[PDB]
Amino acid sequence: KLKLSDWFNPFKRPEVVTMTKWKAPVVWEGTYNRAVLDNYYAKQKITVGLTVFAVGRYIEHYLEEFLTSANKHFMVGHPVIFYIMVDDVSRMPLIELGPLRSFKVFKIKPEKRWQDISMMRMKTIGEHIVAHIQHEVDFLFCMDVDQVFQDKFGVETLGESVAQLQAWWYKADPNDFTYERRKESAAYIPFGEGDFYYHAAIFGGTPTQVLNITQECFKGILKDKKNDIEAQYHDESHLNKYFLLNKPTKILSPEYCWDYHIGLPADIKLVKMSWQTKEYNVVRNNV
Ligand SMILES: CC(=O)N[C@@H]1[C@@H](O)[C@H](O[C@@H]2O[C@H](CO)[C@H](O)[C@H](O)[C@H]2O)[C@@H](CO)O[C@H]1O
Ligand SMILES: O=c1ccn([C@@H]2O[C@H](COP(=O)(O)OP(=O)(O)O)[C@@H](O)[C@H]2O)c(=O)[nH]1
Ligand SMILES: [Mn+2]
Repeated sequence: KLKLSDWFNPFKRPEVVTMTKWKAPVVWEGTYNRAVLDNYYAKQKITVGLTVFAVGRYIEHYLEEFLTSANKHFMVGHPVIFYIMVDDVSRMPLIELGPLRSFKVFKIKPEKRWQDISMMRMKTIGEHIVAHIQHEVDFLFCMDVDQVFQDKFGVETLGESVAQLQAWWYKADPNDFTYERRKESAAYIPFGEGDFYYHAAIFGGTPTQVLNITQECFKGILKDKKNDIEAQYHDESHLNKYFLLNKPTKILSPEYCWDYHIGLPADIKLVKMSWQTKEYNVVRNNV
């Protein structure tokens, strides 16, 4: 029976938000005791999954760097399975993996609009969870491919439902959050509501929770299509609506998904993951 106090110490980072009003911890560098967690999870012999999509030129531009960095930094010391979804398997970079890492690749259909490529991930992830992921891992993370692991991204991030604080808005007020503001959309969040602005580049939890996260998000995506509307920030707008209704049991600080374009302020102690510079002119084929 793992207890929050066993591994989480908010007092180590007094200058930032370390606890939500619903008692969920916000994991910042310095507040976690990975050694305690590694031993605890090793004894339970857990396996962690990681899904990543790479469709079109996202493959040549980001897949190798992502996987290479994941192999080295993701859940080191524990069995891990990388689930790679690509539209063209012949372009799969196939790198050498280290101890406790293995993978499996799936060929998927490339949607015509990049917006749909991004949103369809929700439907696809759920299908795979039902078909096999639920039987293969204890925890699963779903990530964007356009980023790179920079340091240990370990078990301190595991939980029932895990959300990521977006690097640009972690200190902003709810009314400045770029939530979908049109009531016609299923992702609508009225001003005066909201806890944080979560980044869709990273989210996870147990297979059961992620299944519900992805299922609900895609239901909203399909609903909007029937009402001839598309969320301003697509799947991210829907993810934020979901996490508003179903609070995450754990939140990761921006240190786990940092945009170096902002620079490196005092609150960012040790970057575990960083954004890749945007290259839409090459990787995207439509507006
Ligand atoms: C203050 C400000 O406008 N900052 C923006 C960032 O928000 C922006 O990042 C994008 O943010 C949206 C949600 O608003 C979504 O998370 C996108 O995936 C993310 O890239 C950034 C562009 O990289 O520019 C800043 O100026
Ligand atoms: O043409 C596309 C559009 C999106 N994606 C995937 O969907 C994620 C979301 O897209 P993107 O990174 O372009 O979103 P941004 O973070 O820049 O908003 C990407 O990381 C990829 O994993 C992809 O493979 N091909
Ligand atoms: Mn991205």
